[PDB]
Amino acid sequence: TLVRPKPELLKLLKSVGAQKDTYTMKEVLFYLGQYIMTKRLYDEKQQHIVYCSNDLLGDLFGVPSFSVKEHRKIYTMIYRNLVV
Amino acid sequence: ETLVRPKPELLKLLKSVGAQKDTYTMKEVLFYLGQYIMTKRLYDEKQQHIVYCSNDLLGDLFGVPSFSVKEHRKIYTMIYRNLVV
Ligand SMILES: Cc1c(Cl)ccc2c(/C=C3\NC(=O)N(Cc4ccc(F)c(F)c4)C3=O)c[nH]c12
Ligand SMILES: Cc1c(Cl)ccc2c(/C=C3\NC(=O)N(Cc4ccc(F)c(F)c4)C3=O)c[nH]c12
Repeated sequence: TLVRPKPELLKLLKSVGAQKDTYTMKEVLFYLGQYIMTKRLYDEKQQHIVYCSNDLLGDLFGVPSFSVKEHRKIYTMIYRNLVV
Repeated sequence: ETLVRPKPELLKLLKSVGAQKDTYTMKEVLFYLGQYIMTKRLYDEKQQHIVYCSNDLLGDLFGVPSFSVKEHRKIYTMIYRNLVV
């Protein structure tokens, strides 16, 4: 069930080492983790919350923060980057 | 920088999530622990700092069921038992 990240996103994934154009969600989210892990964008105290104003990622979601817990919306933000 | 020398145990593991050197810093090994814990999803969905290694090569090499990434000193203890240095 593969996909394609609008120019920006794709340069995001590829910052953390994708090399394709086509990804299942489950496969893409993996790469997001990379971006958030290598970039300590999670909060250290609230360890499920992510913190993005300042970051490229911030833009892509138009939030400056969010929590991975809630899927209902974590997808939204990602569609909004897929040529989907 | 200050490299450190890991046991035969550990090392296997790192090697599973990429790593190469038979020589690594602190900030280097927590890097791969980091990756392992991530890929083999071992933290808790609700409790994100808490990490269940019950069952897994990691826990059998930290000798524990679980543990908090909060306790700072405390992760250090465990880390050591896996260093021939
Ligand atoms: C939300 C979210 C996403 Cl999406 C992706 C990654 C994380 C995440 C990652 C880490 N938290 C942390 O403390 N470390 C350091 C670390 C490494 C090895 C250890 F063994 C260890 F105890 C501690 C991490 O790598 C915390 N929240 C996240
Ligand atoms: C302590 C610790 C260590 Cl050591 C290693 C990994 C983690 C970690 C990993 C994740 N937390 C999370 O919620 N996801 C799913 C996820 C991924 C990308 C997204 F963009 C996203 F919105 C949701 C994760 O992959 C959370 N704490 C950790």
